[PDB]
Amino acid sequence: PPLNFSRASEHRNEKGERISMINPRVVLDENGISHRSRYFIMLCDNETAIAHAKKTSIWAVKKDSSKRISDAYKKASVYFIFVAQQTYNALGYAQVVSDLNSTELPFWSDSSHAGGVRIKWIKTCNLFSAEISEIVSHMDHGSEARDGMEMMYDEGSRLCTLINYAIMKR
Repeated sequence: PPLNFSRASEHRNEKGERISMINPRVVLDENGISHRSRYFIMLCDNETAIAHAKKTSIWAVKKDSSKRISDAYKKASVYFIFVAQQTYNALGYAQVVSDLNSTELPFWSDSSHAGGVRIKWIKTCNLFSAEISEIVSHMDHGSEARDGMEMMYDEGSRLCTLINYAIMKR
């Protein structure tokens, strides 16, 4: 059954703090973000990039989102969720396990990237899920996700769950 995101900001605890629709024990800020686990989308339009990232566990972070990702990495556990740009196929998800390093940039990066990070793959795949595609398509206030943007806690948690389920559905 798909997760319904309607009325998300009305999920509140006794103190008036926003809480997750998936696990009410998780307290969120008014952007729907958790202080403890944070999620960013990577929209991949380059088959070479994802192939090398799945081989070497190195990713290139874009300049337009590097500052927010680096700040989050110092304060929280940070996860990247990888989605193919042209199909919204899920490609996997990983935890970021090093901060941005301009000297670790992979060969497939370009001048739009600020530095490379090491990641630890949790799941890898290449599968289409309708609900995944819907979450990505509405991630930016009903318009499509921007590459590198931070998503809400419930979007990140649900996407990981959907990837796990899609992999077992094989």
